[PDB]
Amino acid sequence: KHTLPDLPFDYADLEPVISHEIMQLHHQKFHATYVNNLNQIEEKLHEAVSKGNLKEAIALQPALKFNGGGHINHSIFWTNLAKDGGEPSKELMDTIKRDFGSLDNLQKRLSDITIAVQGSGWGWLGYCKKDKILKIATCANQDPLEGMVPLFGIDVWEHAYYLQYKNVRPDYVHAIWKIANWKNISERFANARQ
Amino acid sequence: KHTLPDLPFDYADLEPVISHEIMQLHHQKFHATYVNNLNQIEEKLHEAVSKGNLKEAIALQPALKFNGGGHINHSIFWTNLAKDGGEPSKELMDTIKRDFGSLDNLQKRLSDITIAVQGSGWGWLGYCKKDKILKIATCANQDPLEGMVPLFGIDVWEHAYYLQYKNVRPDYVHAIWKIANWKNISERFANARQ
Amino acid sequence: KHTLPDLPFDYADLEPVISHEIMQLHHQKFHATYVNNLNQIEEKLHEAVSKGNLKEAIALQPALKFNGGGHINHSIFWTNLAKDGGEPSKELMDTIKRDFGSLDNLQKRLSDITIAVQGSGWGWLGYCKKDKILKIATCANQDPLEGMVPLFGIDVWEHAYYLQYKNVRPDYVHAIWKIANWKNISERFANARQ
Amino acid sequence: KHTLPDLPFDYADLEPVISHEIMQLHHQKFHATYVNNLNQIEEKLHEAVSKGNLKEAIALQPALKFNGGGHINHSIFWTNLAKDGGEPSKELMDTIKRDFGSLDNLQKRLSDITIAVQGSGWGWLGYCKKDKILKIATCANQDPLEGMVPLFGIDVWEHAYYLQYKNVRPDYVHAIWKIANWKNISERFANARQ
Ligand SMILES: [Mn+2]
Ligand SMILES: [Mn+2]
Ligand SMILES: [Mn+2]
Ligand SMILES: [Mn+2]
Repeated sequence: KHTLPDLPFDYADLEPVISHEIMQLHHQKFHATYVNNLNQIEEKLHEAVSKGNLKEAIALQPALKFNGGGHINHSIFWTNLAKDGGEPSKELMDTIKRDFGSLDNLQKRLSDITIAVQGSGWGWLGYCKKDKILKIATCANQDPLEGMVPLFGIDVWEHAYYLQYKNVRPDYVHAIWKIANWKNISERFANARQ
Repeated sequence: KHTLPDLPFDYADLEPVISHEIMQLHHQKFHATYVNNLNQIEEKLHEAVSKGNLKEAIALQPALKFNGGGHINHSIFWTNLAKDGGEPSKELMDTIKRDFGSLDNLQKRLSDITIAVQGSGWGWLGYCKKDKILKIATCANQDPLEGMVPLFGIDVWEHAYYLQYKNVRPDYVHAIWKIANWKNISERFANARQ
Repeated sequence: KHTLPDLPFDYADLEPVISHEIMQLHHQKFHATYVNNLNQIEEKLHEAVSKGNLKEAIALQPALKFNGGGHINHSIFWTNLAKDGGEPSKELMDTIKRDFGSLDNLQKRLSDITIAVQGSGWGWLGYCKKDKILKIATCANQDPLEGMVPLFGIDVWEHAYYLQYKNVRPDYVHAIWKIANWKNISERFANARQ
Repeated sequence: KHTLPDLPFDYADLEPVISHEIMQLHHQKFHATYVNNLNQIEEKLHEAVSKGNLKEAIALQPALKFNGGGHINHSIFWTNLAKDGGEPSKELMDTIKRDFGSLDNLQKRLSDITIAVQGSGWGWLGYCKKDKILKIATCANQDPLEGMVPLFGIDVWEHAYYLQYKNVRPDYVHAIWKIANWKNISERFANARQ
């Protein structure tokens, strides 16, 4: 039902920022496994909720969140990366300046909170429709970003960088900005503002 | 659809251990509200799952756990209380001695962890089917007991005691043993060993 | 050593919004107990740290957070309540309009998140020094507000309202605005902007 | 103050189960960094607790637990691994049989819960002094094992296996039993029983 999306580029297209092997494992092993497990979990949850099997439905929650979140997060991440992703739209850049001062400031602040994640997780730039502002946040494990529309995510599970950067998470978080797909991020921003 | 179970006794039947005013509010307001909200949340979850709306389904998890757990926990709780509880079955008493040394020891150890809950929650005596042993545990808020079969629960949300005992939670926890429905607890134990 | 602050009013001075019986128990039993336990935990933590007993120091963390937070939160809370609160300072009102549109909007939004706390906890209006904006948040149990400067807090532990309002938490949260000490909240805001 | 312990073997001595590069980074980068950060955090905490700077002391908790736990966990882990670690002591084997049925059953059960960790963490065999039984548990991130004496730990942060096993955590968890230092584990068991 839920399916593994093809990448919008080939496995080596993000070198030298992220290696072919990192991408191939990340897509073919991690994302594929989140999808396969999600489909199994979702079927079980459908059954449990329909039947009012309440203990079971509650028991399935951590697995739905983890595999479902895995699918949500990685699907967004692939669209967020490009060999040549361009620059923010004028509208996005103007809003970055409003809410963070400059793109430089945003990159520093998001990189810092992302680097600081204890264990596995994600950093996010998002847009909050209620307060009409850009925000930055982190999520543990595969918890999906909630409370704001996701625009740009940075995966800091060790599987996202270890083969190439080894322990040096900061160099990966800083380098990923080189392959940020600003065309996609800008499109997500435009959609979030409607 | 889920329904509010009738109490197996009248609202004043557990005095002087738990007051009629505590019991009326506990069942007619709290449990009723958990049931009403549970039915609505379960409908929204079924809709999200049916649509394959993964973010929405994941977002409803805390509400299902809280109200579903509220329903599970209070349903067990009413069956666990009696003016004329009796004493543990021979097999439950034998197992209490095997796993805790004595009933006195069990009561002290469960009372202590229950009194120590920070904020709202529950203390439980349960039976672990895998290791075939009795265990004690606490749960936060309305999280249902998982990983073992619930036998006897003690609600330490302030609404369970504040009108009568005020801040003196230990007096309530120590006193609740006088109305532990050992007939029901023994039945739950027998079922857990099947 | 930490000390229980005197209330800046008598126990019945906030009637009919909060009862004298609620106030007496809240300050003389709860806050006093958080202070007494805090002093003992802080002594044990200092001993563990002095000895370099890392496991022991880490093990005391939840108790320090709970009782230390209890002390921090209630200390702020008493200063945040007044029979004659006044109104927001001109600069705080201007900032409320800037960040929430109106005081009415702020009150609704904070009341809503506060009423929604699952279990025990607090709702807060705070000021974020980094982004130089007002924010609203909730905290579980006695966790102190972090990441922003606390301006106004609403305690939704059941002990804060149950004797008077019973299960009807929304009536208490809506009513507390009538005794919000805007003189103190405005002073806290001015200090936060220094 | 706290210091990085030398390994009790050379970096390549656990091949082909764990590679030289994995060990070298794990010790020289991860453990060293936990130690360096711990020392800085512990100094700050000492100051904050002495002075009753309560907000600060509470703020430092997640960092003490993470880096302090990192030091605790890795220090135990190195002693738990050996090229030729021998077999359990007669006393440990007898207790394994009592509490788990067989060593085979223990290995399956601990491997399963360890494999199932969502995100980063550790699996543990420990000994509970109160109930006088072996138990198995998992811990998130670098949280140290609490409530029982640690005997054998299995690190399933991705940095512990990714360079060699890539995504295949189960093969690493299963293979690590080949290099379990049963001499050390047995000594820890003997000490825990006193
Ligand atoms: Mn990933
Ligand atoms: Mn209750
Ligand atoms: Mn309170
Ligand atoms: Mn490690």
